[PDB]
Amino acid sequence: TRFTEEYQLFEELGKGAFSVVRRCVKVLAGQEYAAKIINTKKLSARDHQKLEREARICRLLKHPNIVRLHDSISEEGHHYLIFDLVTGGELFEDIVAREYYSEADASHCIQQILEAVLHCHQMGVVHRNLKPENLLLASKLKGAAVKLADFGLAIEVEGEQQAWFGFAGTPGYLSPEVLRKDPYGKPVDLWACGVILYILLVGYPPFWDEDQHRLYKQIKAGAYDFPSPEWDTVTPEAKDLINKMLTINPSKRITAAEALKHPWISHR
Amino acid sequence: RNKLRRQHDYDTFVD
Ligand SMILES: Nc1ncnc2c1ncn2[C@@H]1O[C@H](COP(=O)(O)OP(=O)(O)OP(=O)(O)O)[C@@H](O)[C@H]1O
Ligand SMILES: [Mg+2]
Repeated sequence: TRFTEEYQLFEELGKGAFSVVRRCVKVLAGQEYAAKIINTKKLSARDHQKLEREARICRLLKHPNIVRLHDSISEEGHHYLIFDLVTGGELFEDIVAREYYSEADASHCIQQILEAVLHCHQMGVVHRNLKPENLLLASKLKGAAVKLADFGLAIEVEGEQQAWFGFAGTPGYLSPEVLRKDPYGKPVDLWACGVILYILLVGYPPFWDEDQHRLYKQIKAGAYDFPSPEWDTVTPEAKDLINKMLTINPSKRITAAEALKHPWISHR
Repeated sequence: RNKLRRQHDYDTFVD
């Protein structure tokens, strides 16, 4: 009963199958949080495992560019995952408002995303759901820190061991190996980084179709390009890092560590 | 022409 006692619920931030995220205040502390509220009334054994998995992964990850679990509280019929509140809104919103980022701004943004990803991978965590909606800005001030959020689809892996872990992710950001239904792991996250970096620089995605089956065909084939006019003044080094991220063969795809040493990120 | 749109996650194959 530690949640009902100490915390007051305010506005809804988002909604899932069996869950809700709401701003909350720890009343006696005068401090606000993001409460993920999971309804556990007659929850399946599998859905319990997925709650426990997310709790375990979120406790594991301590990094400036990853949302921080503050507490995990089991009450009768509800579970509470309390996270530090990030108030600058989604990277998605900021790209749409600004249209696109400068190469300097994009590099600084993608650098922080890669540090979050590197940390996850080093800790045996694959997110599987990287996209601008899942990256939160620390504030509305320019250059404010980016935080990886929403580990609801995250998996635990054993070192470099890969398997068919099942079909999960967001269409525009899905890796070819997930769509092919082939073994996968940490590299899926780097494919998504490539989609995000592409979006940062020109403000529209590399893969899009009204027909999902045609979208999947373009992703599986790596059928992206750099059309005029928006790509006309973009450096080849930016394109090079995107190409290495959007590599079909996950064995040959650039890693987080390798990406952070790419000149377009490190010589800067 | 390609557009930036919000998209929902899938936790299983959806045709
Ligand atoms: N610490 C936080 N501070 C502020 N907002 C947060 C925080 N953690 C999560 N959120 C918000 O909670 C919501 C999460 O629900 P959402 O449906 O977007 O999750 P998801 O697992 O990424 O699902 P989907 O795949 O549909 O995007 C988003 O609005 C996100 O911005
Ligand atoms: Mg989200």
